[PDB]
Amino acid sequence: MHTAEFLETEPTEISSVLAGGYNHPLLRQWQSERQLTKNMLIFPLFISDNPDDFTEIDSAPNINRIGVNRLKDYLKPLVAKGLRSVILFGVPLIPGTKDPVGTAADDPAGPVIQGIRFIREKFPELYIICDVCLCEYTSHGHCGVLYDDGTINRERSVSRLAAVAVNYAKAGAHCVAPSDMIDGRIRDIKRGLINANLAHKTFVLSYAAKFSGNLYGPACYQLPPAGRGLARRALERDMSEGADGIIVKPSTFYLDIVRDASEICKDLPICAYHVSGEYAMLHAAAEKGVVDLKTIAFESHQGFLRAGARLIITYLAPEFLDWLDE
Amino acid sequence: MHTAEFLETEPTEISSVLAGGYNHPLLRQWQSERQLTKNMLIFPLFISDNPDDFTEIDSAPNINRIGVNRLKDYLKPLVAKGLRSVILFGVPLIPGTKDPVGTAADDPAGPVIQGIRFIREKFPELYIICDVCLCEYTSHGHCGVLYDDGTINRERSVSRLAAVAVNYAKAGAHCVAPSDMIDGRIRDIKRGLINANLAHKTFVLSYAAKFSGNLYGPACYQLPPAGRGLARRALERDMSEGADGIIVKPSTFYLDIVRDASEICKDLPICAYHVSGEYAMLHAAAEKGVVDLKTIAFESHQGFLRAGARLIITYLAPEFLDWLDE
Amino acid sequence: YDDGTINRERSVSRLAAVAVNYAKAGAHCVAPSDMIDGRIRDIKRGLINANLAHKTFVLSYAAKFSGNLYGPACYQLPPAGRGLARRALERDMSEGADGIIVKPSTFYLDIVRDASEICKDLPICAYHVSGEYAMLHAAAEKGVVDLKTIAFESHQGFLRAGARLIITYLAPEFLDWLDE
Amino acid sequence: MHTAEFLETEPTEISSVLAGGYNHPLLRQWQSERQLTKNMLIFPLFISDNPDDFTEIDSAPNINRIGVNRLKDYLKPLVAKGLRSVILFGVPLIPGTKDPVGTAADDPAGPVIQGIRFIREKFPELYIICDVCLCEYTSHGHCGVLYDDGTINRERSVSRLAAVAVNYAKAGAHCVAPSDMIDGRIRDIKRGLINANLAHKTFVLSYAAKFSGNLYGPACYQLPPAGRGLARRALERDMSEGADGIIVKPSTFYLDIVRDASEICKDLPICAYHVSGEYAMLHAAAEKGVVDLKTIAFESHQGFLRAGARLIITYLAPEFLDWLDE
Ligand SMILES: [Zn+2]
Ligand SMILES: [Zn+2]
Ligand SMILES: [Zn+2]
Ligand SMILES: [Zn+2]
Ligand SMILES: [Zn+2]
Ligand SMILES: [Zn+2]
Repeated sequence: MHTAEFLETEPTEISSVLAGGYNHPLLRQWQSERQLTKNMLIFPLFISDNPDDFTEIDSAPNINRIGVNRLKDYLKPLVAKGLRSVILFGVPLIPGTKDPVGTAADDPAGPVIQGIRFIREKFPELYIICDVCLCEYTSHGHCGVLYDDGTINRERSVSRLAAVAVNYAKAGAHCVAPSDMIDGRIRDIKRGLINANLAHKTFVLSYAAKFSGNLYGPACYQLPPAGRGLARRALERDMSEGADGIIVKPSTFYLDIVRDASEICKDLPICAYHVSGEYAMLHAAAEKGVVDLKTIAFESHQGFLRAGARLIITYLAPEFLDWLDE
Repeated sequence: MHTAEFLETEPTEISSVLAGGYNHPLLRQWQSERQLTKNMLIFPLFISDNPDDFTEIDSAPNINRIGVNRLKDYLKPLVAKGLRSVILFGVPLIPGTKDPVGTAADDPAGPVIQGIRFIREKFPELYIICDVCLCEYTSHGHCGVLYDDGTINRERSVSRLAAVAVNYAKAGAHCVAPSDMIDGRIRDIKRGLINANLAHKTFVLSYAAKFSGNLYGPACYQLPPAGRGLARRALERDMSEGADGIIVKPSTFYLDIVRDASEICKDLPICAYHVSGEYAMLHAAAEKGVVDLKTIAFESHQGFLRAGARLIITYLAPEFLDWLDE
Repeated sequence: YDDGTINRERSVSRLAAVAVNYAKAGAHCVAPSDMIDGRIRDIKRGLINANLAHKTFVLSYAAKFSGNLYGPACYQLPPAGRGLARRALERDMSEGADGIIVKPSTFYLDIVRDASEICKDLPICAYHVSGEYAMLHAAAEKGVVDLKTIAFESHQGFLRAGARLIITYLAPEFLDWLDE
Repeated sequence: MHTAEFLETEPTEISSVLAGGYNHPLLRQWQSERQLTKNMLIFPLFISDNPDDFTEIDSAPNINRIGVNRLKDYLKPLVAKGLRSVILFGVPLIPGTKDPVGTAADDPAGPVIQGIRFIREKFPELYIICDVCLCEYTSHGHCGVLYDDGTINRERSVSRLAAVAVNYAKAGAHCVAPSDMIDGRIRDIKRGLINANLAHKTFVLSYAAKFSGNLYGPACYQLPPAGRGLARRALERDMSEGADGIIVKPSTFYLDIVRDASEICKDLPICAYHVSGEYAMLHAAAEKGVVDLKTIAFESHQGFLRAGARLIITYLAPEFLDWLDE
């Protein structure tokens, strides 16, 4: 009858023995290239035209569309818990603001520039980052100024984006993150900051590698998912043009790209961006009990760190600010 | 009143212009390091003790636990559609088979060895891969032979695993995939195949980098998620010990690791493993409409390819065998 | 040896035993600091034979230099010995070390940087030596510098140089300061 | 009872044997990438407005603030003992010289330019290096020309620094060492020397990596201690902009940085700068008997050499000029 067979083997080779390196819970921390701190997280903020706003957005999120009047009660618990940075997204709702040139982009009385002025007065501890694009301010909804019924007009889009970027910095934003993906915008935004004498105090956080996908919502310059060479050339371009830091978006599905950015842009801080759709997919899976949210969030976020990122833009900051306390 | 500002800029630099490289749908295929073919997919198969079985497993899957008697109706549509490989997982259910030495592992009349004998007679076109471990055959459920109430006994586990591996090859399995993660098993399995004169015809598909996570089920040698250095040393060990191919599991959350394996193990075929929990998380998200399954499956699977893999073990093969037809 | 040098064979054979005995008594990790050629291999082999290899982290003092940092005033690299330090780092990893130590640290930051590239996949550890610790304290009391200030600078230096672990006599303090 | 245990071991491997390489005192010299010569040391000199000066400064030093009238008796013993280079630091004391534009910086009758004229007449053997900055000549004490109650005005500071640098060279200084840390100063100083036809005879010794710390005194552009990527990009910038040599300051606490500069700037002479605070900390420790000064000075200074430097700016030159004799 069937009996357990045991082949004979040679003595163990030391080169085969890796196990003494990870056997204790502590050795598991010892084994990581970098550990998750609270000053690494960056919380996205969606500021509304309506100063009293605080409207729930939806997918699987727990994120809102707040207004300058509710902004102080929302950032207080966060700041006290250790939050050190936020990235600003303006959401102009008033019936007659959006246009073909994204005019409302640097509107001194828009959500963003008013979000900046409020934060720097009530939370001078917070590092202000601002997303730079025209998608949310143009009537068409594209990332830049279009040509008559066609493609994006590179020259006008960039020239426009440089202005918005310099205006946020002039209003007090410590950092501008351009997310248009339009060729050469980093150079013009950097040159514009230089001419505006704000280059030495505004960190240009480039979304160097922003891919298109089904991670933004079920269903303009944007790398195709298989585009690794373009992503690498875009990383290198953006650093040569002046970027002081780089962003990879999405992150979990593009970990190899963050690893590439970690070698191409070795001397610059890399940032991973946990996209709404990834966040909303972790939440869903969680509720369907396919996985445990806290468990899948630490795994996913340690992945950014392991892949090479030292900064993470995520909608899970509120939570993490809790969990890292533990 | 607020008017759109447009900074003045210098002429465009050619080095900033990448866009001519991705503007047409075709250029998006042109831009990929490698494209998804049907002979790249590997379908996992769970073979039951009960020869008539065909029991639905559950998370979000559409995968079953079939028996030798239903195996022909299940692989027919698949094989005709282009499926070229399968990886065998035996599931011994009979009330008195599991034990401390995983005796039933190479049981000539077990699910696996009978799954091999059936396939090689009804589908001699199919490439047979077999997972090699003792977790599913030991009373304790661990990946190897334990010590009296303690850790895993390296020597006995490996000596046991080498035997199971040589027995599957002797039964006709073209490839053995060891997934124990036990130090030096690749060497003993390779030596054992050599002594059994089966080394020149059995491809050792090593699960070189198998991390522990919440991707196997909501909630033994296994790399910790942040363990990049261990993963790299394990990749290099396994190739020096004889692996002919490598597997990274999970895949989507470990794309940077597949990218590392693509450089450490450059001359060997890399394989990504879309884990049950990732599969079950794509399905969930899909049904909650956070994303479109087909869309999120192509994105995720092209990610393996972009990250460096040329083979993919996924539960989405049935589907892909359809989609690639289109 | 009788009135002479160190007897490699007996020293190593002896050191392997001590190392396996600490592990058998419950020590999670053994750090060999003799600097004697091949001890890592025998200590690793001995742990293997004692079935304790998979649970004992061998933290090798791969690069231990001789200096005036141990006390005012046997295998030990000479301060200018960079090539030996690099070959010793590589030897110790091939022989089984799971982690590496560089001692001293502040005066050997370039060596920790070298270990960070030679031993890239292994945890590097810096060792703030008694004499460095005692020199930071002295300087402090003479007001040449501010202890907390010079301790963060020096210890961030280990981190910047490549270390992810630090053996220091300033832990009590740091356990306070990082709270802040 | 407890008896000495001796495990049995295998024969020694040759790859384990390094000891035959360092067993004799001579082999310890043989083992160094480079040895300390006297023409490697650079002695800092602090020249006072008061021509008869010779005021002891204090920390732990033995360095003074001399004046042109005492300069000949001070450099004589040094020069005869082998000193070949000095770096000039002007110290304007007269009650109404310092201002917002560092006007006195290139004052033809200031300490520096008069220190240059004196040395080139009494010691034409000496290589004259001059520190280039405005900190010691501006009323504010900052490294450059400020903006109205704010940050440093890049454009005016650099434009000013280029002039000072060209004026020292025009007065006879063989080398200018800019220590402001202001972005792009090397390029303007190099361009200015070119336009002044002095580029082919003035060595630009850039303080490429100057970090801020508690090593200058118990307690403007300056890299933060953990800033390795910035230090590396600054090293590369400065060489592309024209630096002929590089300086890393401080040195002992930044040995890894000198090692990085040794690879980034491989074809250029690297220089370590033993800072006042390090010098003053070696002296203190010495007097408290924590260590032996001569012993700790050779160790520390051989460290610069091992780390990659071929030049050392230190306050221990007088001593070394003695010790190397032995
Ligand atoms: Zn946009
Ligand atoms: Zn669009
Ligand atoms: Zn298993
Ligand atoms: Zn287990
Ligand atoms: Zn200065
Ligand atoms: Zn200052």
